[PDB]
Amino acid sequence: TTALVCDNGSGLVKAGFAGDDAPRAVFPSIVGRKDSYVGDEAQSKRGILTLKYPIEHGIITNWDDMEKIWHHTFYNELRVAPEEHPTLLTEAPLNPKANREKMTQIMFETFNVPAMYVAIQAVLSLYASGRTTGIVLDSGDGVTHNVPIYEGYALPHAIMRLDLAGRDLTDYLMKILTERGYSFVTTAEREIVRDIKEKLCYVALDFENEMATAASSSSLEKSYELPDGQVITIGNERFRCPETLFQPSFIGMESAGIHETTYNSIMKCDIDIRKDLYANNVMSGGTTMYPGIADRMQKEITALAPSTMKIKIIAPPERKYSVWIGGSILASLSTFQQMWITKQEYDEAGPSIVHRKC
Amino acid sequence: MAFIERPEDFLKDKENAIQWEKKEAERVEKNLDTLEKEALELYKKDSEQISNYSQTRQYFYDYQIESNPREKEYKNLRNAISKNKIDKPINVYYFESPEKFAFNKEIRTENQNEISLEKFNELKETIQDKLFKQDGFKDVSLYEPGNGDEKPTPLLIHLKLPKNTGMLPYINSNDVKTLIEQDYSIKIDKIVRIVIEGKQYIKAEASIVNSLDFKDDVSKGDLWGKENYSDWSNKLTPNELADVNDYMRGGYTAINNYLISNGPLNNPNPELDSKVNNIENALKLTPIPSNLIVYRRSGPQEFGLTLTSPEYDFNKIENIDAFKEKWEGKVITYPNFISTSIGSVNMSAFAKRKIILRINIPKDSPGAYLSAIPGYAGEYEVLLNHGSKFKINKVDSYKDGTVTKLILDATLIN
Ligand SMILES: *[C@H]1O[C@H](COP(=O)(O)OP(=O)(O)OC[C@H]2O[C@@H](n3cnc4c(N)ncnc43)[C@H](O)[C@@H]2O)[C@@H](O)[C@H]1O
Ligand SMILES: Nc1ncnc2c1ncn2[C@@H]1O[C@H](COP(=O)(O)OP(=O)(O)OP(=O)(O)O)[C@@H](O)[C@H]1O
Ligand SMILES: C/C1=C/C(=O)O[C@@H]2C[C@@H](CC[C@H](C)/C=C/C=C/CC1)O[C@@](O)([C@@H]1CSC(=O)N1)C2
Ligand SMILES: [Ca+2]
Repeated sequence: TTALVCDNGSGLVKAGFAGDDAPRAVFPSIVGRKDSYVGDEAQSKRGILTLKYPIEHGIITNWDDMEKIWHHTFYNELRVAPEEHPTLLTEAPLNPKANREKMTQIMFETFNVPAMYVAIQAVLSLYASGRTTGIVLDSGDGVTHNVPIYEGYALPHAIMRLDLAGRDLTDYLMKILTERGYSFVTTAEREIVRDIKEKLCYVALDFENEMATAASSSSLEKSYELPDGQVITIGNERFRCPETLFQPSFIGMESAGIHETTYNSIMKCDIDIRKDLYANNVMSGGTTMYPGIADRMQKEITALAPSTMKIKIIAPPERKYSVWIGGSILASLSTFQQMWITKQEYDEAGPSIVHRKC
Repeated sequence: MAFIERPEDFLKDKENAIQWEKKEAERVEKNLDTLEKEALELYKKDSEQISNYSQTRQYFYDYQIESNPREKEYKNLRNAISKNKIDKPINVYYFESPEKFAFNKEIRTENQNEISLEKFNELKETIQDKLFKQDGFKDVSLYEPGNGDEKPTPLLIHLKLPKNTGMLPYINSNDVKTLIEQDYSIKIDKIVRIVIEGKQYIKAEASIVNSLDFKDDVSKGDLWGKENYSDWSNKLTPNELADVNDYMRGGYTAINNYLISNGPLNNPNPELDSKVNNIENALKLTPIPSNLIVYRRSGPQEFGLTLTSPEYDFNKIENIDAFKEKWEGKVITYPNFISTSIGSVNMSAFAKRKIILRINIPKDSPGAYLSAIPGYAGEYEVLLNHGSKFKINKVDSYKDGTVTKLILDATLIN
């Protein structure tokens, strides 16, 4: 009778109970390749094994491995029986229909849940801040999206994707630290550099200015203690790393940066709602956590929009879990209870019941 | 004296051509609303720029295209031309710069009267076995220029236009003119050396090849794709349907890096070999049902460059020269499967890519509109078979903001 919320991401699964204000479990979205290995316990047995990520750029690409993630979620992380709980799953913006159907089939036929639902991640994030209209920038470990939403409805023709997110930033930071004279190359070293990224990076308001400053000050230099006790120094790499989001050319990508995808997304929407979107730019996901990202987005969008436009970037402190929080609120709503797809409805209509959405 | 039905080619009958086209202008003026007339009048005042806009308008973001005020003129003049379709073929005449057909040197100087034999064979070797894509507004003549006519280049195009070709005869000051919007590729069937008023000219006997080119009209394109490939994932044997989806959902990287590395010869692999075979025959299932133009914004490394290569800076003219010298007129092979789109518009994911491959695909080539599958990553995508070969007919350049980008007019030769 307590509903479960499972927010399955490229890097992390966030899972818990509807009604809670935070996920009780957050663990890596990895499988080792129940003798087979998942989650935190698959990292240290790699191994006669290497790590596999079943979700790539927000999309489930291996269903066998995803069943193991989900098994691990129910039995090892939450310690519940799936037969006893309605289960809210999250999906990427523009997740293919057949993918949605397969998630539904697995929940009912493999796991035997009494009911379930698939929600769009960006929409939940928006709901978490009590909004039903706005443009979400959702940036995680594997993918980033702009999703404009109007009165609860995602507008799919205006959704902008970038296959550039947290992991690319980590990997880029590895390279430029290595160019500094360090050596960060192994899988373990990638985790360390991820931790450095999460603790010391930031987005410059003016990148070219901040690069000039870097050659002068050391008020930008910061240090970091490695597990073996070597203390390393990091300088202009602090802000060159997340600068990649605004300049994907830093990692050899020729896509629009996130300010430009935000603007593009708004321009693909009906002229009459564009001011609503400009005034409700909402950020979510771990890769939006950089100090300074909101100010920089404000400035970049201002440079692109009409001089009379009112622009507001909303970046809540909780935004690293706002998808999950959104799902927890949603699944608890009285008006949502009629929306669950029950097992009987699945029996009656099959996987394609997800598109009618009961 | 004139027959009471026009010929298909007025030849040197300048006098009947002009009088006939003068009456046609007068008839056609009765079918234009004032927006069309206004568009015509604007064209007489500002020809070069309106024509230039009509050649490259389709390469920008859908929202940039739509916000551009030059669209009104483009759309209304296009409509004026489209109204007036000829009920049988007609041949036309106009001069063209040789670099238009990728011959990037003078045939002869305007002071020379004669054209060398080697010049002639070099032109012929450059411009044959080639389909050259044409776009935009052009003024053409219904008669062959003669003594006293303006002759700005040594290259005369003598082009046959088929039935249902839109043509707009009109008057400008004291000249009778004829306006078309080019929307086809031309085949130079034969060149011959003629003389007019004491100078040698090349005369190109040319005809047209039609192809579906959706340009920025991705909705029409997508309608066309869906209504041609709806059945398509029904007709796949289950073994093919998996490998396709595997490819589609990130498998392409493994499969294509395998092909590019000559895996099947070097370190062969039977599993994904059957995958290449299955995807291929899946592409043979509903072959491309019309001649079709598709677009691909290419990564610089498809052409031996990187983001940081100084020769990827096409704002510098010599880098464009160098690129032409390397690639124009060459055939090019993709050991991998390759993705293309029905749409010409720029997109967020490739917004900064500088090299656009604009490909002619003959009817019945292997390929499929993969974007007839609901929710596929590729935007309006057409997938072409591994080992495809493309002849690069011609390289053009245009300005996207301050950045110079290239359009490679190319043909799938299998
Ligand atoms: C949105 O964006 C991605 C991928 O878009 P692409 O179509 O560029 O991906 P590709 O796999 O086509 O490009 C792979 C990279 O390798 C280069 N490439 C491709 N083919 C060759 C050959 N034959 N030789 C040398 N290099 C090649 C490309 O330049 C590119 O850098 C997808 O999700 C879309 O939906
Ligand atoms: N304080 C921080 N600063 C910068 N990056 C962070 C911070 N905290 C987490 N991250 C990054 O955010 C990413 C994880 O965020 P999240 O869980 O939203 O992504 P995901 O849902 O796993 O992936 P995706 O949404 O792309 O499928 C990781 O790359 C992580 O390094
Ligand atoms: C605190 C934490 C955050 C996190 O997001 O981890 C996720 C999951 C992780 C899985 C692989 C490793 C060995 C197993 C780790 C257990 C990790 C908990 C790690 O691979 C990431 O690190 C990648 C690589 S580096 C980066 O930028 N993304 C993202
Ligand atoms: Ca996520």
